[PDB]
Amino acid sequence: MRECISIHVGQAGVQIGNACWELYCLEHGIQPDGQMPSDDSFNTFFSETGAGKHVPRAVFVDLEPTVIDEVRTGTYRQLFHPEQLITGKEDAANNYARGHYTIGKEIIDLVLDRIRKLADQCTGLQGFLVFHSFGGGTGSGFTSLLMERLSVDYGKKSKLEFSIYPAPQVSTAVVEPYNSILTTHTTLEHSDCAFMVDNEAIYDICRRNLDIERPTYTNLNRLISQIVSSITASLRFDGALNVDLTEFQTNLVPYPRIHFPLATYAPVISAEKAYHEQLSVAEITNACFEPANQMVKCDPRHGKYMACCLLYRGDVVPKDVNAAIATIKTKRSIQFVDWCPTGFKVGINYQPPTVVPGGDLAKVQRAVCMLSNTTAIAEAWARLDHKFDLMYAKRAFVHWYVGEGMEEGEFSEAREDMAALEKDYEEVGV
Amino acid sequence: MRECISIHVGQAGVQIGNACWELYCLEHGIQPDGQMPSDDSFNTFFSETGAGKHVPRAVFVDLEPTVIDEVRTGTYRQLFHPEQLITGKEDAANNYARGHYTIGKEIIDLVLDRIRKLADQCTGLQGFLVFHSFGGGTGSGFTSLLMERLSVDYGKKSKLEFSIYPAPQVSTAVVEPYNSILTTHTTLEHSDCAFMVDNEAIYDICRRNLDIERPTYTNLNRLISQIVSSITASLRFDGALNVDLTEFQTNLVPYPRIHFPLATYAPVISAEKAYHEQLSVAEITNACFEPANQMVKCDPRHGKYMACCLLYRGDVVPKDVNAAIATIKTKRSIQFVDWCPTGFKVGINYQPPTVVPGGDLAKVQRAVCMLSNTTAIAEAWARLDHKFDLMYAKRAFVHWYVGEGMEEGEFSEAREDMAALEKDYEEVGV
Amino acid sequence: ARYTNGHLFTTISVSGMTMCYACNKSITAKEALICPTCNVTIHNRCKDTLANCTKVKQKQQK
Amino acid sequence: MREIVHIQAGQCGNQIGAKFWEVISDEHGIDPTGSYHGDSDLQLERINVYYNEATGNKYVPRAILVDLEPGTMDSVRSGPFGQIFRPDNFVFGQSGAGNNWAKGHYTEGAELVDSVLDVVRKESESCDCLQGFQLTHSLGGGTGSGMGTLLISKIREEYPDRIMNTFSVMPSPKVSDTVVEPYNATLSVHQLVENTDETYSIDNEALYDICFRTLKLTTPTYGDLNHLVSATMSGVTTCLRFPGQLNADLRKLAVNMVPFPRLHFFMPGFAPLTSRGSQQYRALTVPELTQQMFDSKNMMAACDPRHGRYLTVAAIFRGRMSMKEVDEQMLNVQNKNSSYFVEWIPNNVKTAVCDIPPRGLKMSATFIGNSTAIQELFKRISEQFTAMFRRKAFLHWYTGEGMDEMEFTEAESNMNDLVSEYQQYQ
Amino acid sequence: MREIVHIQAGQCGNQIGAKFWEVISDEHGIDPTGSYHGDSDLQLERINVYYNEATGNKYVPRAILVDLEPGTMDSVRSGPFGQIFRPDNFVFGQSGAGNNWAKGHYTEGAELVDSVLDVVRKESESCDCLQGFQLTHSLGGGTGSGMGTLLISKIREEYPDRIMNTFSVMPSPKVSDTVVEPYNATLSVHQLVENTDETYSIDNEALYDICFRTLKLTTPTYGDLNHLVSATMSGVTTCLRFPGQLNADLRKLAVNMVPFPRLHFFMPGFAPLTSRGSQQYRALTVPELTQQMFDSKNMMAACDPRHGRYLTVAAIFRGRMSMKEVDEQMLNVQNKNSSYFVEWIPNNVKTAVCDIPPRGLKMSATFIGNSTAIQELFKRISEQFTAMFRRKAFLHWYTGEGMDEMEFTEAESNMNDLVSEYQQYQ
Ligand SMILES: CC(=O)O[C@H]1C(=O)[C@@]2(C)[C@H]([C@H](OC(=O)c3ccccc3)[C@]3(O)C[C@H](OC(=O)[C@H](O)[C@@H](NC(=O)c4ccccc4)c4ccccc4)C(C)=C1C3(C)C)[C@]1(OC(C)=O)CO[C@@H]1C[C@@H]2O
Ligand SMILES: CC(=O)O[C@H]1C(=O)[C@@]2(C)[C@H]([C@H](OC(=O)c3ccccc3)[C@]3(O)C[C@H](OC(=O)[C@H](O)[C@@H](NC(=O)c4ccccc4)c4ccccc4)C(C)=C1C3(C)C)[C@]1(OC(C)=O)CO[C@@H]1C[C@@H]2O
Ligand SMILES: Nc1nc2c(ncn2[C@@H]2O[C@H](COP(=O)(O)OP(=O)(O)OP(=O)(O)O)[C@@H](O)[C@H]2O)c(=O)[nH]1
Ligand SMILES: Nc1nc2c(ncn2[C@@H]2O[C@H](COP(=O)(O)OP(=O)(O)OP(=O)(O)O)[C@@H](O)[C@H]2O)c(=O)[nH]1
Ligand SMILES: Nc1nc2c(ncn2[C@@H]2O[C@H](COP(=O)(O)OP(=O)(O)O)[C@@H](O)[C@H]2O)c(=O)[nH]1
Ligand SMILES: Nc1nc2c(ncn2[C@@H]2O[C@H](COP(=O)(O)OP(=O)(O)O)[C@@H](O)[C@H]2O)c(=O)[nH]1
Ligand SMILES: [Mg+2]
Ligand SMILES: [Mg+2]
Ligand SMILES: [Zn+2]
Ligand SMILES: [Zn+2]
Repeated sequence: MRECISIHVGQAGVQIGNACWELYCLEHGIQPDGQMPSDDSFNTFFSETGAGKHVPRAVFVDLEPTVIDEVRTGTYRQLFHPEQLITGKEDAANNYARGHYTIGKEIIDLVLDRIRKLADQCTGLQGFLVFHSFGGGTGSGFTSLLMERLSVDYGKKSKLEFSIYPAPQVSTAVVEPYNSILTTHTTLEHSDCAFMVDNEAIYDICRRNLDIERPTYTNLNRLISQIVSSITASLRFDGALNVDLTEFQTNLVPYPRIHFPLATYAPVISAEKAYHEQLSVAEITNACFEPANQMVKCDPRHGKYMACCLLYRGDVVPKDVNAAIATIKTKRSIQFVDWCPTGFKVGINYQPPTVVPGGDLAKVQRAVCMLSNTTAIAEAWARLDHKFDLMYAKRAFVHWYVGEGMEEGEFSEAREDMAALEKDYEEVGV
Repeated sequence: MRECISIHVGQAGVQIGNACWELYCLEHGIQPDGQMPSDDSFNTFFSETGAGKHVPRAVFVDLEPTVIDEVRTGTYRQLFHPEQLITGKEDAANNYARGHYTIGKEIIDLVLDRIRKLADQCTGLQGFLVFHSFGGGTGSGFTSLLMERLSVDYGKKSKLEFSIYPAPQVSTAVVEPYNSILTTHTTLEHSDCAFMVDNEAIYDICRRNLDIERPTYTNLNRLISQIVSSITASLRFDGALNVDLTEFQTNLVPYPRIHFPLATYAPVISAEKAYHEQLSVAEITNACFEPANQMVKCDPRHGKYMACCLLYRGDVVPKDVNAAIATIKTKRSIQFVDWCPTGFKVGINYQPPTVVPGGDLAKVQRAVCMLSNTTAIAEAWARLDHKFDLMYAKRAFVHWYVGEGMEEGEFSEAREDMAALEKDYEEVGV
Repeated sequence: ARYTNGHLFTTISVSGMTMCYACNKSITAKEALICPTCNVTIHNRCKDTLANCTKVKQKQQK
Repeated sequence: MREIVHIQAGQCGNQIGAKFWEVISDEHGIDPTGSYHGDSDLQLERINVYYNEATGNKYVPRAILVDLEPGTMDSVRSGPFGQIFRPDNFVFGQSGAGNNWAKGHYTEGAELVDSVLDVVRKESESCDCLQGFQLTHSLGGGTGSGMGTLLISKIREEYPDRIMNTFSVMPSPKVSDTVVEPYNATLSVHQLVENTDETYSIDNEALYDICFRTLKLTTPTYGDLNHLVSATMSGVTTCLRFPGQLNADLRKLAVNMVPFPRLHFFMPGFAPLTSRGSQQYRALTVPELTQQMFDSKNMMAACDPRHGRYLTVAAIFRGRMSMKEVDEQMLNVQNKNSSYFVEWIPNNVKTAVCDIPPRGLKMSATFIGNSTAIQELFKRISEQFTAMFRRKAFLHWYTGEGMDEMEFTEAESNMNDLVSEYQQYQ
Repeated sequence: MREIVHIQAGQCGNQIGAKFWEVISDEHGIDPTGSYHGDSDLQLERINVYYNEATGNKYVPRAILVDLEPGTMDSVRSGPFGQIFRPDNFVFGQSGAGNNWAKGHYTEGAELVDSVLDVVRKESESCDCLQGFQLTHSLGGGTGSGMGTLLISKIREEYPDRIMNTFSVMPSPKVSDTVVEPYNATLSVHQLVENTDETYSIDNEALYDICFRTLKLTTPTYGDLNHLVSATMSGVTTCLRFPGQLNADLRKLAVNMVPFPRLHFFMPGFAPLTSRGSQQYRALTVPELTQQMFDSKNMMAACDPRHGRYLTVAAIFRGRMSMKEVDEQMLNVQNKNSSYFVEWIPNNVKTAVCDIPPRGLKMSATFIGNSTAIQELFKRISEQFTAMFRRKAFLHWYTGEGMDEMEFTEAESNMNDLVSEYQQYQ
């Protein structure tokens, strides 16, 4: 009951899932190899077999074998069902056309078959938790190809996404703008709420708060996993204000196309610093609204907040949430739109945050995860399309795309569509 | 309730704070690591965190890393919050322009954030305890930068400021007059009670009374800490006549700009001397008014007393106090202004003075701190501006200041401004 | 968003030997601003003192 | 003998109903297992009012638990008093309301409603003489605000003559825990003004105000708010479960206090309320109960009564007291506060007195007031709705379930009609 | 009957009130826990004069405790008799007056005046027949000199006919503990002269003189001064708490002692007073009590009466004594000392005799004197005021709170008018 299907695509998505299921196993007390020593709190994410084995409700897909070869050999080899770890033969090579039209074509029918088998075990399925990267070839093409089928086969079910988005200065590929610009049609038409995330923002956060000078990608994954765990905590546990996954979207999304909220978590803090301050509800609530703690490199002060969901977990009393939100409202720095006088959705859950034993993040009796639909993220797109415009003006790298079965006009039709999206976030800002 | 924020700037201020927080921790019985083995007496200076740990309400700032690095390695490493110990990259180099315009401008936005977070904890904040030196580059430029921000952010709150002031003969730097004359704007416009102190007077004190021929700076700091502890004793403890921090100014300050009282303490005495003499209330009350016991090298007989605040602490009774001030009036040496026939503000506190174990100050049942607005301090300014006039006549050292964003004319405007203050201290003397 | 003089300024993690584009001094902190069109870097304390974007970028093309 | 059917809807309604069953089982001396263990016969005399007798001298509440998610059902059933309900009475689906009024009223729980009425019919037919229905829900969200009102409509259509008495927690601006509360409230009160005969408007802001400034609790949870609401819920039905000097049925309350048909939105309150540290210093006599009971701080809605005038007011005293005393105070308050009462009604106060006070208290007094100041609650919500509907924000979620904007316009029209009616006599 | 509402303001007022409560609780035999433990029925006959009855036969003082810092309230609450007070009337702010009259009257205390007046309303309503108000404050400093007068003005406005009776510790030159005392006293007395009907001047200088020359205390603390003040504080209200041969209500005191409307500033005194080592030597008889009572040293104001004359004297005797003896002594005193009494009043002496003396004493005598010599107290502070206001010293603190130098000028004008009125008859 209240199940969720977690599909992981691309190297970024697969590694984020490797961190995320690691977090869940510690949360519900499941061993890494799938057994449970001694409630149905695990029923959302784990299906139970007669042998006492908890198999995750996950599907790992990548068109190259390397990362899923690692997960099939790592400590979590025994956790997953062997045939949901789906591998192709040819790497997508950072090309949307390959992932969508040519090489992702062959593997889609097996992926949807496994998704169907997972769905048939559900009694009360609720939605999808897709993890992918915008820049990646598989992380754009395969997610588009998969979502075009998912939106027609299971159309009513909500679809939640967790996306790593290209940064201002940090970049690991040259055609990231094209790949993202092509993923926009998926995220516009066949989505309901997608969470952007940026590597450089978490890098700066870890530099400033956690006091680590040079983190790896595992550190980023151990915060994105914390955020998604905070989202699903209301679904896996009891609480004062349990937030349903459709209630969640009904609060977050004002217009059919305006569904790209920011996400952030607090208190992001090291173990040494935590001993010298109190981390009251008011302090952590104020922490979420600083630009210092956003996970996308954009200033919230340059836009207007439209809708904020505060998911508190741990020893949080609703008195404190009320007093904190009033304090937030009296500030003239945090500006909301005129036509949403309500503003804040609040959920409170009684489960504290779990610390990964090898992790850096400290143990805290409270945590608050803040998700904000706001106009400032439009400036994050006004960046990236300007990166596209310089290249397509020269038809820079187009021959690789058109050579693999892609239509040329799809580029322009893509660039038009974001010009409509970036307009809308400004249009509602008046 | 009844809190105070203690900001320490410059090497002199930081070391005075190192003495002060050593004096407070023993006075309230707090261990150097912040714990309290076994009444909200400590609430004014310490914030109490749920682990049973007391963190001082202070902000340590120095633009060179050396002194605070000593503080971060000494015995009080565990006392302070690690993030409120702020350090820059480059030394101010004894230059007002470097502290104010060039280097401190980078760290001002951090120190103000620290002060803001400290204030948000405080429920009944009253004012500020700023410790700095006039001679120093940081102790002049950074205090000027910070006081201007505090006077607009927290304009209503009091601002008490503690100072080491250049002496007649003893001096460690060449451009001390420049830094002092530049700091005079800060003291005049954005301060309410600045307490002058100089090294030479306390040296002579240690020579005569404490019978130490050649003390270090620690001996001077262990007296400045005693003075400030005596001032706050009415705030941290019960008493017969508790003097509020604003009542204190209301009795000290007759005019908006005449706010520079001398400070002195009694009975300053060695452990060997005290056995041979009684130290009753009358004798310690007399001990405040001789020229020998002033902490600024000036003769009080040369200027008329304007207002006196006698803060007695320990085994003192109001009868003896009234008897002693009757004689102090009876004198023809303790002169006063014709227009203030009250003169003496009296505060009485039941807590005796605390002796630091390694100190060279004796144990005594009674102590009195006399803080006196008097015209004689004008002579001290008549000294230092004459040191300025000789150097500024030649433009002796100016090119360093102008090289770092400082307008040349600001020198004259400073010399002009002091010419108004020394006039005022004389104008009220008729 | 922000056009104090006429261009974007976004945070950048600064290292090694550097200079302000206006002060012509060295930046001590680990923070800095950067216009992707003008290709400059400043103290965070001289943002209003610069010229407009057109001036700086037409200057940069010497 | 004047039997009552109990219903719950949504998370808030279910929680408050669970705490209500707490309070009234404590009053009647009913064990968690359902076994009778009370002291006096008067507890058992009117036990049929809320409970059906079952073999072995067990007593099962006449409660219908409705909610569109299994989570709150599992919460109550695993609670301190979950074993006491009938397993048959747990009617629930799987997919939650999603805080969508249209989902509850039209699409998802419109399937479950047929199951709900069939169980309610069984409970009603098991009764000897049904008096009315008592429903607990919340006007925010989608489960309560839609399902409770649809169920109200159906029960009204089937039982046109019985009294309907709903308790409603409804939004406040600074205590808003959902973005789309104005839409749901405007859609649900559009029915509540039509079908229900009484509606006890409740508000979290006033509950927290009493928890802070009077009770002086440092950390009040929702459990304490539910306790406060259940206090008035137990108080109002006191006259038909115990003897008294002046007996007042719910129908008698409605006849006295509802002057015109549509001005039936109620403002409840309770006395005495003391902080634990100060209870030893107070005297509990009639005069100070009367003083605290009419205090602006003591009422469960954010609206200050001093911004309006009372149409009618009801005081349900419990304890042993003088009738002369109660009459004198209820005259004195109305006389010295004469500006705060409508003068076209010669007497605004209705008094009832029962002989059995709540356990651990020597006296108590439940307050109900029909005040024009309640319009401030109803204005504000509409003022919020006008902010959103003028730009059609969030409307795609509602119109996806077959809803129309004409219904939104008509709901707001009925809002302005109702607030105008309340303003007319003020 | 004849209840008194009592208020405390400022540090000195709070301290004297705290000792005053301890003294009278000793008189009435009330335990620190508020339970009665006395011997005689006469203690309980008029317990209601100062104490409200509470359940369990407890007695709570009718005290309103006011301040702008919590430190004094923490001191009183943890004091010897702190627990007896009701927690609700502990009304206090966070930022203090800073020894600023404008802070007390206009900025900080103006916000708390609403809160204190509300509690005063409850206490006054609980009374059966309220007689008057009994405020303790000091004219130095900012809390007392401002807030006491503000509250006096408000209570006078709301209760114009009841007695306003204040006890004021007020400045002296050689025992000054604050630089700005003249300004604050000049501003405060401008209100006290208009509003209050009886003001009892008190001086720390005279109390130290009593401690040194009469009591021969080696180290008198402020506790001893509060003891001396509390003695007369209990003495003045004796006639309405215990029976007597001549009963004198405070209204009867005011009628005799105030020949003209504004000449109501009184000088108190007490007898017998002896050193603890010489009490074996004294004979307490009425002539000796009379002789010490009229000695210039015995009065608790620095004004030596021999530079003036008495308008009226009030001698409140306590104990079993001979009425003819009291009349004889009070005639001989005013006859043999005729030059120091106004001859246009044929009889300058009111006498009252209570049958119950203070505990541990056999007889006692409380003294009140309305004398022209008090002008010396009213003219010295003005000469201090004129010293400072001539150069506008310290006025920026006051004018920062919205005050004007015009109000200073009017206050000094009223002060010299009052001094002129007192001098006109001498
Ligand atoms: C010695 C004494 O005075 O004990 C009181 C008490 O201290 C006070 C503070 C009680 C106490 O109530 C609370 O602390 C409280 C907290 C949050 C919300 C509501 C109440 C008390 O808990 C509540 C309790 O009330 C009852 O038992 C009533 O019958 C009540 N039922 C329940 O509270 C209850 C508790 C657990 C399980 C089932 C029922 C009731 C109220 C309305 C209608 C019917 C029954 C009482 C007498 C007391 C305590 C125990 C301290 C008060 O409550 C009531 C309802 O009387 C709060 O202010 C009143 C006044 C009382 O003086
Ligand atoms: C054997 C004997 O004579 O005992 C006396 C006593 O020695 C003398 C010296 C007492 C004593 O008073 C003092 O020593 C004293 C010291 C500082 C300040 C004030 C008083 C006595 O303490 C004071 C005390 O007085 C009382 O009890 C009165 O009722 C008094 N109440 C209190 O003092 C009191 C003390 C603590 C707690 C509560 C009340 C009172 C006065 C006026 C109105 C009502 C009550 C008494 C009997 C004595 C002692 C004990 C030695 C005197 O006091 C009074 C008010 O009578 C001081 O001069 C008088 C004359 C007495 O002879
Ligand atoms: N936070 C985080 N980002 C990752 C990780 N791995 C890859 N990425 C991000 O993913 C982006 C590049 O996308 P790809 O790695 O090419 O994803 P892909 O689907 O495998 O693309 P193809 O290999 O062409 O199929 C970059 O912005 C990387 O920073 C990771 O482990 N953690
Ligand atoms: N009593 C006392 N005085 C000190 C101490 N340290 C420095 N001083 C005095 O402070 C004056 C010089 O000020 P600086 O030490 O230069 O202050 P600064 O802010 O650190 O100077 P910069 O490094 O240029 O910023 C001299 O008069 C010293 O005597 C100390 O530890 N105790
Ligand atoms: N007094 C009280 N109020 C609650 C409780 N739970 C939720 N609420 C409040 O009532 C409102 C009801 O919303 P909710 O029940 O979550 O939506 P629904 O389930 O779709 O009807 C919430 O927004 C909260 O403000 C509760 O247990 N007690
Ligand atoms: N008899 C007596 N006098 C006091 C006491 N405390 C202070 N005083 C005196 O009365 C005056 C009152 O001033 P204070 O109350 O402290 O200032 P405020 O709090 O602003 O009103 C002081 O200047 C003292 O001279 C006390 O406890 N007993
Ligand atoms: Mg790949
Ligand atoms: Mg230095
Ligand atoms: Zn620069
Ligand atoms: Zn530019």
